[PDB]
Amino acid sequence: HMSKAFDLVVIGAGSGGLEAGWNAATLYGKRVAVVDVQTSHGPPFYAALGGTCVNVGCVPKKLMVTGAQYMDHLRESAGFGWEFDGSSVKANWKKLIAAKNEAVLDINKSYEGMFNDTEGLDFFLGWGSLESKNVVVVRETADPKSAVKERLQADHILLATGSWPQMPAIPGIEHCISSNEAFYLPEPPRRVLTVGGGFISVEFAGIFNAYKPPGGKVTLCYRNNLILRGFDETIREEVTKQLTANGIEIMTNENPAKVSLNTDGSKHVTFESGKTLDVDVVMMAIGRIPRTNDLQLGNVGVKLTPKGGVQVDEFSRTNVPNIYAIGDITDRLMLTPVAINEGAALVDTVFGNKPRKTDHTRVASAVFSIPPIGTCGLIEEVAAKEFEKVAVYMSSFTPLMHNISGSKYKKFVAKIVTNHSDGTVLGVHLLGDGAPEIIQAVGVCLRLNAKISDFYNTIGVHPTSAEELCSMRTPSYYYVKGEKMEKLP
Amino acid sequence: SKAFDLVVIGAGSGGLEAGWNAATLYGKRVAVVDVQTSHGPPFYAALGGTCVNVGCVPKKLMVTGAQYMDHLRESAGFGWEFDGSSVKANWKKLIAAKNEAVLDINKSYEGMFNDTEGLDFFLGWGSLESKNVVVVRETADPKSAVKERLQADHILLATGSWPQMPAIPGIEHCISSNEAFYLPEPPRRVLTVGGGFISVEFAGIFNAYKPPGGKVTLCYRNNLILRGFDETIREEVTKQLTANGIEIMTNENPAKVSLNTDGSKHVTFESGKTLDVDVVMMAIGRIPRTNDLQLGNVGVKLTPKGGVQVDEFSRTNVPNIYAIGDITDRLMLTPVAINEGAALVDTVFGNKPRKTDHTRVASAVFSIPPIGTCGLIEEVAAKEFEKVAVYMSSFTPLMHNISGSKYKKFVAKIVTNHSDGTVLGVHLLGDGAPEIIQAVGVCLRLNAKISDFYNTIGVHPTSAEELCSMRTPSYYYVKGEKMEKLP
Ligand SMILES: Cc1cc2nc3c(=O)[nH]c(=O)nc-3n(C[C@H](O)[C@H](O)[C@H](O)COP(=O)(O)OP(=O)(O)OC[C@H]3O[C@@H](n4cnc5c(N)ncnc54)[C@H](O)[C@@H]3O)c2cc1C
Ligand SMILES: Cc1cc2nc3c(=O)[nH]c(=O)nc-3n(C[C@H](O)[C@H](O)[C@H](O)COP(=O)(O)OP(=O)(O)OC[C@H]3O[C@@H](n4cnc5c(N)ncnc54)[C@H](O)[C@@H]3O)c2cc1C
Ligand SMILES: CN1CCN(C(=O)Nc2ccccc2)CC1
Ligand SMILES: CN1CCN(C(=O)Nc2ccccc2)CC1
Ligand SMILES: [Br-]
Ligand SMILES: [Br-]
Ligand SMILES: [Br-]
Ligand SMILES: [Br-]
Repeated sequence: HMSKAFDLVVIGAGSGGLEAGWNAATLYGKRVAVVDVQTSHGPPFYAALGGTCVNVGCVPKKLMVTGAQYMDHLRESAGFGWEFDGSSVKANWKKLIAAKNEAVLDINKSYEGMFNDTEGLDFFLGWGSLESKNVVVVRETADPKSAVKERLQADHILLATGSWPQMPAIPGIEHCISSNEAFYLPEPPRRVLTVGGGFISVEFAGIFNAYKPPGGKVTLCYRNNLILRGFDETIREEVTKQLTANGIEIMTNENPAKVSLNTDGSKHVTFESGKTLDVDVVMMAIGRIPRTNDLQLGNVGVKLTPKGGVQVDEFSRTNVPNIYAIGDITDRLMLTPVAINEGAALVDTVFGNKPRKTDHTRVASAVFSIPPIGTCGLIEEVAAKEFEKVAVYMSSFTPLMHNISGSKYKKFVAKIVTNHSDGTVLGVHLLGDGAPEIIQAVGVCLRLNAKISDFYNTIGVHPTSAEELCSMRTPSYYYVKGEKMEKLP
Repeated sequence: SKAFDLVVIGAGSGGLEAGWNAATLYGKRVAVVDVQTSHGPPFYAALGGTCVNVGCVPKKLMVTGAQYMDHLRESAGFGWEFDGSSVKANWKKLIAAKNEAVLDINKSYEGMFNDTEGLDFFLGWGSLESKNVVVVRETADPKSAVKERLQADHILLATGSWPQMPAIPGIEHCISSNEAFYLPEPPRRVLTVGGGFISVEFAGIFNAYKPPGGKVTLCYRNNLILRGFDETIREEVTKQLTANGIEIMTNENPAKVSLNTDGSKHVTFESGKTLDVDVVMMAIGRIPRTNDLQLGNVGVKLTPKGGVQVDEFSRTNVPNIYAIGDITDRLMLTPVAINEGAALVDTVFGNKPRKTDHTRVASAVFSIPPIGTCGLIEEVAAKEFEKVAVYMSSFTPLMHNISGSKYKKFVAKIVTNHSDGTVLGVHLLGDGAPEIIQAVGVCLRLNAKISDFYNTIGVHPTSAEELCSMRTPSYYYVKGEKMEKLP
């Protein structure tokens, strides 16, 4: 049996790796091999062909949040005249999980067929690692002593293996799960603790809250004072209130110290403070770390950053000339469309004689909390460090429909942050139904260097939430040399 | 007799914007006239305007209510179980909640008048007595009792529009959207007449709240509903309305309506076909509301179509008399009337002329599912530009393969000047489309090109990211003719 040779070998058939591989083969006629550890979703390795987003990430979690939203819809419908037997309502988690599994598997199968049909784009099943500057080895397991399935000669090598959940080293950590296992729970937990203040903890808190059996309770804990670091602070505070209003208990300034099993098999959590909580599931969502351990990067000398991700320049190049890295493995912005963009730019540069680097600024993104967040660009306290004068335009109100629905706690927040010296829009931050859909074209605006006057001159679409972005002409307040104040001096 | 800088006839979308801005931003003395202080019969529109009282605001609440018919059925695919036989749609509860919200807005505008210096409200019917005198009378009759005589340096006509009713035998047994907002019971069988957004939106409202055995029919005299919107979307919304149980009768037009002994209506179409319904709602158009203004007293000129004629700065032919909003018979949208009112006041009472831009105005249809659009449709672009490219994406979103509403294709189209990539129009059909389109309207004011969309990083997973995923045209227009490939 002989080794096979390629222009490009991609380790990791995920969001970025598949974009790079497909573009290299179909746009530029190169011979490409792509390596992944599993052909469809789930245990044992969870991620698989298609990547983390497709298998245990954006795609299934969005379907599950959509399912969770129906708890709100069913209740809110009564204000509009809908009547039905409320005591008959049940949330069948097994049906949700089965429908999600079938959708993800359909995507898996379609990716499998792309490889069969596409000239110069081949898929190899196994664990990829670096043997030398121009040889990728594919083994049966992540153990470098496991059997060799293939050796792939490569002129160019792309590392795109993504990330993995981080688990804290506390006694009893073996009684806990991550988001990977959450996607496959046989039954919805009656009592669950989600640990972490980031988007995965918050999103799963919403999902469990809707599907919990009778008498259930969802608790989210976070070790610092206010969840969702990195997002607009008004929105951080409001999401906390609206989660609380829908029955989720938020424990800030708390952190698990150990976990043990009660005699009935439930989990007994003791926090560093000495508080205790009995739950049926502990889901850790305290961060994700780049997946570099299994690549054997020492064999070729690829440098990692202090944080632990592959060091890259603006063109995704490592310190080894023909070896590149994109996506979560670079430990920067961990978003699927950023990995895809980096992959396309890399391939245009290397094989297309059209150099291009990814712009990591002004990236629009969302949190599918209930209600959701959409954001693009800088938060005001960051802007205040860079610009002498910052203006903040802010509208916050319960929309009229939620005065009828009964969910009066659902305040919509729209904020625009500007460089007041010239009006340029530095960031836009939204909380409320539709926010992830509204924010997409906002990203186009910011890439075109829109000013606040460009928004205000635009005629609103009425009645919408989005029109609030086009009706703000006077700052709510300012930052002058870093200092917050209602008026300029 | 009382003296004012500005007298506004019509306390509506544009008239309230103009009056409030004149008083608070320019310190002027302002009087505003309307015929009713709160919503509903007998005059329907009132303080706040058509949008507030019998327009955008209440109809959006009722469309939201109607969407729950879809949400309840679609929840099942995501594991929600309940007793489907127990579901019923209480129209009376919907109407009462709508009435309370509108009334709250009416009261809010009252207090705005009580709280604002130099801004006064007068109840009654305004007309032009002379070039600088506005008379307020008890009724629309120009011989009813005078209540006020208002002299004005400047007069603003802002009386809006009114439903058009065809001259057919039995038209008196039909209603318009005005009465639809106040029906005591949801009609079991209803015919909505017209192909425009009001007919389409009410068809979806009635379809969700109809009692058992009910049926909604929409008829339209030409071949395809929603003229002026993107053709792909006109066809798809036809298909998706049909998929939800609405009967679309194209190339049909009522010729007469008669009374049945049980109180229902017998409609006879020009083709000879007949249909018995409980309610016939006419939504074939709205026309400028000019008859009660006595424009003959001063000589304000109308267009052949019946709008008050204006220049780009909303000026009539009579100096110091202006017109904005639906009475000018242009774009009949609330945000446009607001923009015109503010531009007018900035011009007259400030030192910077401003004119409203009527191009690239984003708008929506709250059909189920809804439409969002901004800018030119491809056949209008093809007449103005030598080379037009159309970028098209149309698919059923993954969630609706699970929900069971597989008919709900999302449609996204981008129309460009292919000579330089400039985006000329964007057209959307699907959940969230009115919200997605708003910032697209900002993009078109930054001369966005298709590559500006495609080079922007998407937000995933959303429907909106489709707008940033389209690189290659689906087809073209060259010198006005449609073709798949360039020549
Ligand atoms: C729960 C969750 C929700 C998320 N939601 C969103 C969202 O809504 N929006 C968003 O933009 N992002 C979201 N993300 C992030 C998104 O999933 C990642 O940013 C994106 O998938 C990273 O792409 P990538 O190409 O770096 O790697 P991935 O898509 O992770 O692909 C890496 C692949 O490498 C394979 N692999 C690993 N090691 C090896 C090896 N040695 N040999 C061969 N193959 C290997 C893995 O099996 C995997 O398939 C979410 C993530 C999670 C965990
Ligand atoms: C069913 C329906 C739905 C709509 N939905 C939308 C939508 O979703 N979005 C949108 O943008 N637009 C919508 N519109 C259009 C919108 O309502 C109008 O464009 C807007 O209200 C017109 O503003 P205006 O200032 O011209 O007049 P209006 O807001 O109509 O106000 C005119 C006022 O003048 C008063 N008046 C009339 N004659 C006299 C007189 N002689 N003396 C004193 N007062 C008088 C009337 O009582 C009324 O209050 C809708 C319209 C309808 C009918
Ligand atoms: C221009 N916008 C209009 C909407 N809006 C509100 O204040 N709305 C509102 C609705 C119901 C109760 C309270 C407030 C913000 C400004
Ligand atoms: C970039 N987009 C992604 C979405 N998309 C689809 O076709 N969606 C789809 C729907 C159901 C099953 C499979 C795919 C168009 C292209
Ligand atoms: Br279950
Ligand atoms: Br401005
Ligand atoms: Br018609
Ligand atoms: Br037609």
